[PDB]
Amino acid sequence: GTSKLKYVLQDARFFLIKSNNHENVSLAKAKGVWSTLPVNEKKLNLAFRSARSVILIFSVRESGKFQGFARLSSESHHGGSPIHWVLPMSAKMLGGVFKIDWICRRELPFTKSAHLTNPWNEHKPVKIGRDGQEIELECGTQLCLLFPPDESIDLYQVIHKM
Repeated sequence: GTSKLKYVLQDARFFLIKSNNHENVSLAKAKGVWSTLPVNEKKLNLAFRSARSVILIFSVRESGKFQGFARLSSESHHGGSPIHWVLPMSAKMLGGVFKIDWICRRELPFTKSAHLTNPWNEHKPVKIGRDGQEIELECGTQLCLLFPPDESIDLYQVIHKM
């Protein structure tokens, strides 16, 4: 192992990302991209400049689980290859596209994070939060450390982007 993972998470910022469907998380895992509404896009761009790592922790609404977590590798940018998201809307509602590097593509059930509370959301269980809710450093670090190890990922290349 967990040492390189701990290094990547050192002094990181963490954000809860809530997807309405599994399809969008599958696209994000395959293409290494995410897009959000402008309110969250602005917050994520500010955070990307502010911190050594910005971590998105993903949860599909109604799934009872997190589906993994990823590190922003860029600010949002427009005009790339269009992404066929399943919109709740139009592609014009979204902000830009963020490039992300997955750190863990394995699931974590909410039942396993019941002992973690988020001070930035009234110390409610970390699973509770609107899309874009920031997770305080200690809570977010412990949450990421709860996920099963993803032995398919090598954090060597992610470390070099820091």
